[PDB]
Amino acid sequence: TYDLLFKLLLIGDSGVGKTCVLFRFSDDAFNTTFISTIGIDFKIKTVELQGKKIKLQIWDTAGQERFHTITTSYYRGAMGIMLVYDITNGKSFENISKWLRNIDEHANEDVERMLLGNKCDMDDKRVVPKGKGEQIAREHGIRFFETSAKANINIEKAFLTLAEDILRKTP
Amino acid sequence: MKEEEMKRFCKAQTIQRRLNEIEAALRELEAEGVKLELALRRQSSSPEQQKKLWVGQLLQLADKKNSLVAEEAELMITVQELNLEEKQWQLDQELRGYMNREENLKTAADRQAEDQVLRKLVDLVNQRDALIRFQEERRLSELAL
Ligand SMILES: Nc1nc2c(ncn2[C@@H]2O[C@H](COP(=O)(O)OP(=O)(O)NP(=O)(O)O)[C@@H](O)[C@H]2O)c(=O)[nH]1
Ligand SMILES: [Mg+2]
Repeated sequence: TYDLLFKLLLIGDSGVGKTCVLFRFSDDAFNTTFISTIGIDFKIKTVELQGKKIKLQIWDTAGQERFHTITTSYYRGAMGIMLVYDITNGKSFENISKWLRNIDEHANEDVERMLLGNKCDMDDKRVVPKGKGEQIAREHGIRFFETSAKANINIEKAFLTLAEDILRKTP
Repeated sequence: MKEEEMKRFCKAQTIQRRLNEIEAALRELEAEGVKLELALRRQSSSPEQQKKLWVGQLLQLADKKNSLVAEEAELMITVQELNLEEKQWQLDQELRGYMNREENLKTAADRQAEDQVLRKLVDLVNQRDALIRFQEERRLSELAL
C-alpha cells in the first residue's frame, strides 16, 4: 500500500525539541511539558512525493549522554539525519560539531544530513544568529532550516525536503 | 498525554470489532461459493445464460474475498503494533519511576532492576522495528507477479 520505506533519524542535545519537531510533523500538535526521551523511539508517517507513497520511519534519539551507546547503534541504518540545536541554547549549537563527528563515525558514508535550528519562535531570547547556522551548513555543504515546533514553522518543509533528497538518489 | 493510553485502547477495540465482522463475512462467502460451484457442476445441462450468471456470481465473490482477506491481513499487523506499543508504554512508566528517585536512596538491586527494564524497553522498540521490516519484505514479495 506504500511504494518506498525511508529511515530517518533525529539527533542533538537533550532539550532542543527533537521529540516536539516529530510530534508536530506526525500529529500537527504541540505539547509544552518536557517528557525526556528514554533511550530510543520511532514513529511512522506516510507522505506522497512525486506520485509515490513514501513510508517514513523516523527514529527519535535520547539526547542525554547516558543513552549515547544505545543511540549509536541506530546511525548505520539511517538514510537521512536531522541534526537539531536550539537557537536560545548556545551550547546546543557548539555541540553540532560533535554530533557531526558521530555521524562521520557511525553512519553510512552517503547519508543525507540536514541542520535544524529549532525554537525559532523565541527571537527575544536568541543566542545563536541565523547566520552562524547558515555558515556551518555551508561549510559542510548541507541544508539548514530554522524551525519552530510550537508555531509550526518549516516543520513539514524540513522533513519533505530531506525525503526528496533521499528519493532523488533512489534509482 | 495519557490521552494516548485511552486512544490506543479504543483503536484496539475498534479493530477487534472489524476483525469479527470480516471473519463472519468470509464464513458466509465460502458457503455461498461452495453452493454455487455445486450448482454449476450438478446442473451440467442448464441454460448457458444461468450458468454464466453463476460464474459471474462466483467472480464477484472472488473479488469480495480478496478484498476482505487483504483488509484482514493489514488489521492483524495493526493489532500486534498496538500490543507492542502498550507494552512499551508500560516499561516507559516503570523506568520513569526508577529514574525520578534520588540516587542516594537506590540499592544495588534497584540499579540492576533499572538497567534490566531499560534493556527490555529497547528490545520492545526493536520488536516494533521487526514488524516494520516484516511489512517491507511482504511488500517486496507481493510485487513478485
Ligand atoms: N518555545 C518553544 N519551545 C519548544 C519548541 N520545541 C520544543 N520546545 C520545548 O522544549 C522542551 C524540550 O522538548 P523536547 O522535544 O522534549 O526536546 P528533546 O530534544 O526531545 N529532549 P530529549 O533528547 O531529552 O528527549 C519542551 O518543554 C518543549 O515544549 C519550539 O519550537 N518552541
Ligand atoms: Mg525527546
